[PDB]
Amino acid sequence: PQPSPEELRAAEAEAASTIQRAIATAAVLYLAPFIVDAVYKMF
Amino acid sequence: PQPSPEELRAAEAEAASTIQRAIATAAVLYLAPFIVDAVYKMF
Amino acid sequence: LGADSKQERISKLIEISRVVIHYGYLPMILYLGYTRSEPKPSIIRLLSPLS
Amino acid sequence: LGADSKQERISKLIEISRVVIHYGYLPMILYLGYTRSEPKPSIIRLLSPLS
Amino acid sequence: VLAYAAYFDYQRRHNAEFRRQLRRNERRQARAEKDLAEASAKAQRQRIKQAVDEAKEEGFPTSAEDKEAFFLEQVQAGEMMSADPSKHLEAALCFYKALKVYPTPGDLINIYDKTVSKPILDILAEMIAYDSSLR
Amino acid sequence: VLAYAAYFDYQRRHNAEFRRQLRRNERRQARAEKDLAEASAKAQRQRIKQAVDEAKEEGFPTSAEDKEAFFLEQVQAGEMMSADPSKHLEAALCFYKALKVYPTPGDLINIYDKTVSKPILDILAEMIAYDSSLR
Amino acid sequence: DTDSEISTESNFDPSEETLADRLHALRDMVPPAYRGWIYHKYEQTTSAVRKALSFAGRAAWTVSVTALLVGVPFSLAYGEDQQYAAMEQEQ
Amino acid sequence: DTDSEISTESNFDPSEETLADRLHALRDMVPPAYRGWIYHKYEQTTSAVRKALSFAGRAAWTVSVTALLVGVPFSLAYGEDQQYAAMEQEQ
Amino acid sequence: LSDLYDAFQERRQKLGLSNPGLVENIAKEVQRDVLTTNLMFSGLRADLTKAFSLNPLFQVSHQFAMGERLSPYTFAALYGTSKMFAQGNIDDQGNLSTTFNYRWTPSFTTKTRFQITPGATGQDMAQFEHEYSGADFTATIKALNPSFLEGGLTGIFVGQYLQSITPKLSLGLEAVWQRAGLTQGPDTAISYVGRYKTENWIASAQLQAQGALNASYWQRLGEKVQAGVDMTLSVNTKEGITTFGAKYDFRMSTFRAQIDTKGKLSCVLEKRVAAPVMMTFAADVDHFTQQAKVGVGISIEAGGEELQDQQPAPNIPF
Amino acid sequence: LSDLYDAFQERRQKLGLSNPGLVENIAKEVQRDVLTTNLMFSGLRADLTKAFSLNPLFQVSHQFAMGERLSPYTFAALYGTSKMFAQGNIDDQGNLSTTFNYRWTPSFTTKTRFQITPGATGQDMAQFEHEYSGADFTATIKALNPSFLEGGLTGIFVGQYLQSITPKLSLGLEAVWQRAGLTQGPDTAISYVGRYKTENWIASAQLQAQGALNASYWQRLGEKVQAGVDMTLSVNTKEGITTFGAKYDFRMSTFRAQIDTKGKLSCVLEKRVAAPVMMTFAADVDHFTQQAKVGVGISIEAGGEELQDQQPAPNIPF
Amino acid sequence: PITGAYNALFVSENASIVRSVVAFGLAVTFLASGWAEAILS
Amino acid sequence: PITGAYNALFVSENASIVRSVVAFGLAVTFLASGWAEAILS
Ligand SMILES: C[C@@H]1CC[C@@]2(OC1)O[C@H]1C[C@H]3[C@@H]4CC=C5C[C@@H](OCCC(CO)CO)CC[C@]5(C)[C@H]4CC[C@]3(C)[C@H]1[C@@H]2C
Ligand SMILES: C[C@@H]1CC[C@@]2(OC1)O[C@H]1C[C@H]3[C@@H]4CC=C5C[C@@H](OCCC(CO)CO)CC[C@]5(C)[C@H]4CC[C@]3(C)[C@H]1[C@@H]2C
Ligand SMILES: C[C@@H]1CC[C@@]2(OC1)O[C@H]1C[C@H]3[C@@H]4CC=C5C[C@@H](OCCC(CO)CO)CC[C@]5(C)[C@H]4CC[C@]3(C)[C@H]1[C@@H]2C
Ligand SMILES: C[C@@H]1CC[C@@]2(OC1)O[C@H]1C[C@H]3[C@@H]4CC=C5C[C@@H](OCCC(CO)CO)CC[C@]5(C)[C@H]4CC[C@]3(C)[C@H]1[C@@H]2C
Ligand SMILES: C[C@@H]1CC[C@@]2(OC1)O[C@H]1C[C@H]3[C@@H]4CC=C5C[C@@H](OCCC(CO)CO)CC[C@]5(C)[C@H]4CC[C@]3(C)[C@H]1[C@@H]2C
Repeated sequence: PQPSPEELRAAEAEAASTIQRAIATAAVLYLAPFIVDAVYKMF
Repeated sequence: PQPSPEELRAAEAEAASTIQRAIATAAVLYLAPFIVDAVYKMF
Repeated sequence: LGADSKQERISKLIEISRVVIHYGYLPMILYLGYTRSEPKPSIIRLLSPLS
Repeated sequence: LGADSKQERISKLIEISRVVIHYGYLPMILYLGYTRSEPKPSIIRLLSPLS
Repeated sequence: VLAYAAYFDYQRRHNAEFRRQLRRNERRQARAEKDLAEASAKAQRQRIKQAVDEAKEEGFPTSAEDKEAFFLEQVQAGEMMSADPSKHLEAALCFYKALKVYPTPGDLINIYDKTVSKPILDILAEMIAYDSSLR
Repeated sequence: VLAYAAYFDYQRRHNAEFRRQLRRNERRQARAEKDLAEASAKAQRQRIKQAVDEAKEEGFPTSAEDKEAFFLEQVQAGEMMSADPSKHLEAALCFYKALKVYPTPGDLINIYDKTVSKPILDILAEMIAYDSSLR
Repeated sequence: DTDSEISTESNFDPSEETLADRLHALRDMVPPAYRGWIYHKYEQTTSAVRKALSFAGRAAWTVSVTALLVGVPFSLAYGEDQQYAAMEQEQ
Repeated sequence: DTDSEISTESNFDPSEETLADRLHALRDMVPPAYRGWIYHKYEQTTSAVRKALSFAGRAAWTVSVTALLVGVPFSLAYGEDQQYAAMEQEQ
Repeated sequence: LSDLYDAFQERRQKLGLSNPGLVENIAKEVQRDVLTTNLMFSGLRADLTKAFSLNPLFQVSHQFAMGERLSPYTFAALYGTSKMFAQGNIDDQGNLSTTFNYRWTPSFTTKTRFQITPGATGQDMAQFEHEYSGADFTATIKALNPSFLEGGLTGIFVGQYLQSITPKLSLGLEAVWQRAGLTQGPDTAISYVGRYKTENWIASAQLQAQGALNASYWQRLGEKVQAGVDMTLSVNTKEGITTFGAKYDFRMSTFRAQIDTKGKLSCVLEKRVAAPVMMTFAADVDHFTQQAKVGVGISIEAGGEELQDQQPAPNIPF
Repeated sequence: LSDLYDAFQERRQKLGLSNPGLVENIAKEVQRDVLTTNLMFSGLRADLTKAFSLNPLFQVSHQFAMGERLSPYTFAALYGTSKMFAQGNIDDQGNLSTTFNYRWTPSFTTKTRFQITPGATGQDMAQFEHEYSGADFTATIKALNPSFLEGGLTGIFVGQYLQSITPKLSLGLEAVWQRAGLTQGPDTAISYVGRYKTENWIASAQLQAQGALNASYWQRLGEKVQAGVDMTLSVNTKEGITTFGAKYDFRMSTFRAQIDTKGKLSCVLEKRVAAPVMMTFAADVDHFTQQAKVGVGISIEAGGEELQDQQPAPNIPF
Repeated sequence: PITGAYNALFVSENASIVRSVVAFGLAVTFLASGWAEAILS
Repeated sequence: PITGAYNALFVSENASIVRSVVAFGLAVTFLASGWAEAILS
């Protein structure tokens, strides 16, 4: 069936939040090698 | 439709007569080369 | 002309002959070859494709 | 948001752009090659498969 | 051309008689185009009517085996003709011949309505309307 | 063995009690074989009856689009099951489900009678006889 | 087709015409009978040319595939034969 | 199953038996319950063996086609490569 | 009396005629040696042949195939001798085709063929054939499924005759008799054939009384190239097809190509990629539908090494 | 501020990382260099390629084909330069596929693709792609049929990121955003990928949040042989397939073969029968159905003689 | 001219017979005239 | 033994997953163990 407008607004917010969490992970990846460097220097 | 018995007898006779005429031609073929030889000797 | 019982028996003969040829014809050819070939191949080699 | 007349005009632009690319894209590539190749091939040879 | 077009436009804009002469010719042509369309439809309608009449003269099989074979042949013929846009009339006749032989034409019509193209259905629909004997 | 067979044959031919003992055992076995056959048919009949009952619990679609999709799916399922001799019961159920959804079951039965194999038709025929609600 | 009916368009004006109307007037310049008959021939001419191009294209494909399908195996078979002739001649 | 019903076969004779009946009597020697149960296992055993032969045959075909389909092009490609290695080594 | 028979035979011998061969071969040079019809196939094919002897001939063959109407597997074995030849081939489905030819006399041959189909019913057939090969003629009679079980002669019967008229011209005759069921009348058909043969070219024709006509022409184009053309006409509707083709004999490969009036093009390339291996590539292009069928195959013979000393037995009745 | 940016960049440079390449290539060594999936075909195929220059690259190509989902004819032409690359190919039916990549910066690339379908309606598409290639990472964004005509963003959008963690380990991310129609809610999917790369072997994986998993392993078996194995799992039902294959690099031919858990076997043989001609034979055997698809093809390049002096332009953005 | 030839060559009940026969006529001439040996070899 | 393995290997909802995973396990070992280099080259 066709969705209601508030359900659409709920989906639109959820989807945006998912991609925002993805870009947050991407930023971690861009910063990840320096973290891995520390591990070799921790021992 | 299915054939009548006299029509079958007519077909059986016709078919036999055809093959008998064939064997008559075959006999001519077996005898044919001597006829062709005469033609070369007719001139 | 022909007796119905005779036709049944004759038809049975064809069926029996059919079964024998179906099963026995190929083994017969191999037997003729295997026993008459020059030289005689090994039983394993007799039906090996390329070994 | 967007005017219906504007959407009609914009959609028409896509249709026109679609037609141009359909007919003009391949001749454009040959023109770039034919005019910029080193050396310049013959017009007959320019599309000959193997001659 | 532009000088003539400007004079033509000026005359058309300011001279009502110039428009009237042109409009009369335009109106006359509009009439001819309508009359031409009507003549073509009536002639086409006659071919559709003729096709049903032609099928009546050829007759239909009466035996179940011949009816089934004829039905399948007409369906096969209809599908084969349906691929040719010049045979829409011929395709509808084959569907009509099969439909007339099928025991439940109403059920077969629903199949044709879904499997047969509308241009053939349009001819076939008129064939059905012309053959008031179709059950 | 031959000596025993000759004695067995001699006893069977000349001793009526020897035949009676054997015949009683033979008659007893004939009874058991009939009883075994009857039990299998009734159990099979229950599965056929069960299959129609199972279809009733699952229900059938009501909308035309769902009915058409379900009909095609059941026909497709029936044909797919018809290839497996172990699914004759399952194939008949699919043909039964489609037949129950088809608007003119009588016409579809004539199609099944020609397109479906008799072993499935035999089960399907009993399914039809069990489902007295089939039109 | 009555003079009184046509008389309804008694008045006209150059400024009253819309840009689309002035552009549409350009098509009105051509006689409708001639333009309709010319357009018909245009359709017939375009269809005939397209049929010709399809036939010419279909023909070139047929000859092209024929030469490849027959010439390719042949050129290799004939070519390979020539090598044996060359090697045998060196003996 | 009544002694009076079975008593109907009161009299029998060796000569009265037909050749077919005497031959059929041979099958009667085997107990029907056992022979019926043995025949059932015979059917199950013959079906299982035929399934095994079909599987073994289908397997041999699969391995045979696999070795040919992969080994044949490979043997030629590998073989042709070896010729170039031989000709190059002669330099 | 022998007096006339001897004089007749002597007068016959002085004409210098020769045996024209089987009727079915009057077009062999075209229908099999030039046209691709007998070699075309689709999909993959592989023949593993093991030869165990050459005199007597004895070989075992495994054919693997995956394509249109090709059986996944076929086992074949054959045995041959100067006086006899027996062959059998069986499909994975048990369809068994057999052949048995025996020479009762160097001029007389009996040919027996069988085709057995198991539980699934495909009609099984029996074909008995008798051939005579005189010094200047050939006679043949066939009996396919001959039966008298119904109290009357049934089955299919064929009579064939071919006569050499001159050292180059051959004329023949064909007669058919059929009766699928005693309840229906027998059907008979006659066909006339002829051939003119020379060293460089051969022309043949086969005219059915029904109206169908098959004619072919073959000509040698040098030591390595030969080509032929075949025309077939049918009047069952009126239909006719003409096929033109050529064959090339290179040292290590044979190339065949043909085209016909129906727009079909086909080629077959057989190449000896190795001493025991022969490759085959076949392609058929239908220009009216633009569809092509590709066939790739291989043949392997591995028994030659021991077999080198021997020599094939002569005149095996293949 | 640049003070930190410079220090950050310097600290970044000292790690010795390198560009890991496009996300779609983390399995290239397996999915294209070893497995046959990208080379399999059926029927006949013939490519007639004419090269007119190497710098700038310019070549015209004619493809003839007759087989399953193969267009009877396809004309293709392409032009390339160190800064740009334009390609177009058109089917006999007018279906036109195009590509246009331009280097705005050596580290930035724009990729445009079109697919036009004439009077018959097959959806026509437009794909815009932007790629960035840093010293140690790659970023990518795609927009397929992007439209705002309905007053809201529509079409398909893809974001891709791949980061080199160590000189051998690469980790990445994938994000999808979709909205086929404004009347329905947008759908988004994320996929995680990673790769560990060494000189002798490379292992990669692609895990969808939906549950599907694609993993592959590649290893070199000497100078002329390499093989790899690919596993794919789906949980849409639970399904999985594992493919094992190897590739041989002879002097004049390359042979590829693979087998998978579904019983399929396929092989591809490419052989340089001549300097301009390359043959291809492809066969796919489905052991569960015993059916085989055969493909035979040829490629011809005839422009080299004049072209010998020149040299291909470097880093053409293919 | 063509009307009297095209009808019997492309739009008649025997068009296939004539086309097959005509094709045969050319092939035989092409072979017998020696052109094939000068062309195919 | 086999009953606890065959069920999870040939007659389960995930039989295809296990079969694909197991096949992958062998292939990787076959490559990494060096046997492939000793066999395929
Ligand atoms: C188990 C089943 C039977 C066997 C089989 O699997 C299935 O096993 C494979 C082994 C293959 C052969 C191995 C090596 C060669 C030598 C090569 O090189 C010639 C070079 C030339 C130089 O002058 C002469 O020496 C020619 C081909 C040949 C014979 C192969 C043929 C195909 C064969 C027989 C395959 C066959 C299908
Ligand atoms: C059953 C049907 C009967 C017709 C037919 O089968 C079908 O039977 C053949 C009879 C043939 C002709 C017979 C003789 C000659 C003389 C010869 O002369 C060469 C020179 C030579 C003698 O002078 C000295 O070298 C040229 C050819 C020609 C005309 C034949 C043409 C083909 C014909 C018509 C054949 C045709 C196919
Ligand atoms: C997104 C998902 C994350 C996991 C994954 O992608 C998917 O990402 C990779 C991480 C890899 C491991 C990382 C490091 C090592 C150490 C190395 O040690 C060799 C000796 C060397 C260092 O001491 C000195 O020469 C052996 C291999 C191993 C264990 C890898 C195994 C494969 C793994 C698990 C790969 C796996 C496919
Ligand atoms: C029944 C059908 C009717 C049509 C047809 O048969 C079939 O009728 C046949 C007549 C044939 C020609 C007869 C003679 C020659 C002369 C020869 O040249 C060397 C002659 C030599 C004399 O000394 C030096 O001049 C070359 C061949 C050629 C032209 C024949 C070609 C094929 C033709 C046209 C045949 C054609 C197909
Ligand atoms: C996630 C899935 C679970 C199952 C699985 O991954 C996928 O888990 C992995 C463990 C791997 C083994 C690890 C180490 C070795 C030792 C090496 O020998 C040289 C060692 C050297 C030390 O100095 C000299 O001894 C040869 C290869 C081998 C046996 C691997 C084979 C593949 C295995 C079994 C993989 C298997 C497929």
